[PDB]
Amino acid sequence: DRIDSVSQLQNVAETTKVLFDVSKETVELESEAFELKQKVELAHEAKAVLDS
Amino acid sequence: AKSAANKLDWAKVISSLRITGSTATQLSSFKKRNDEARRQLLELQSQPTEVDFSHYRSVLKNTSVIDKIESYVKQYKPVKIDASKQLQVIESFEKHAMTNAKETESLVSKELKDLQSTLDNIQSARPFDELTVDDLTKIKPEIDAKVEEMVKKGKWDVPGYKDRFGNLNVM
Amino acid sequence: TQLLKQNQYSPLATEEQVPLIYAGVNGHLDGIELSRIGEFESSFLSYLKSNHNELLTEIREKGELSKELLASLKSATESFVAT
Repeated sequence: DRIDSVSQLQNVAETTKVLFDVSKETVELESEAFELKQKVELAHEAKAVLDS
Repeated sequence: AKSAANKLDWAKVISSLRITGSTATQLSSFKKRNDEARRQLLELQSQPTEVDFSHYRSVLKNTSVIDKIESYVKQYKPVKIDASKQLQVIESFEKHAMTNAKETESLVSKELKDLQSTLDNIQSARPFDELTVDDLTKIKPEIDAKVEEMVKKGKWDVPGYKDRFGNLNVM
Repeated sequence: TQLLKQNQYSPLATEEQVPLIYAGVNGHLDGIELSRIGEFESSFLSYLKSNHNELLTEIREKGELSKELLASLKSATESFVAT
């Protein structure tokens, strides 16, 4: 039974490193379009005033 | 990229069968889907952030503000830079990640062969008919140790026998 | 009948009609209780628009399901069923 328990995570821990790696960027890489959000909302009011 | 980002997320859900009750890894995956889903919608609804001086300005014959507004867009055309500030703490999460994963991987790699040798040990070392109880004394002094204080403390009666072997009472 | 429900002002497209009703033949009774089959269909659509855009495309330009395309669609449906 302990053969299976050890073999459950024989391949997991090293494959979780790239998992832990990429998950960090994919979470904390949302700032570039956050600034684009600032200019996208800047565009809407620019359209809004001229439409007004 | 987008399909590649969550492609390895389908790896952790398979990794999640052995690890049940993940407090924040799924939340972090949820967070990395929550913001990412906000990304595609943001860029698809993103018009070219400009006022059409050709059409959208010439529709107004009383312009008087569009050039100011067009300049106002251009003066703030460099809205704000990205924030790639995380270059010392983000890897500090990773440096713990290298430390514990290799600690785990070194142990499991050692134990899988060590426990496999135990299986090879037991299959060809089974003296179920020729083992010595004195050899059991040798293999564990606890077997030797547990018998002396048994008599001194007064636990003369020993249960746990009739369950396996009958008492073998004569008729 | 709970699956065919839709909301106004939300038109849909054939390339994502096909997966939802195809799931209605190979695994629909295992849906996660009736009040939560709607986000089941939405999450199925998400799981096919992400990481599975090839299926949606192939079925949207050619307009039909080839044998290998049927196999891939069945595989995706059962994969999200196990999910």
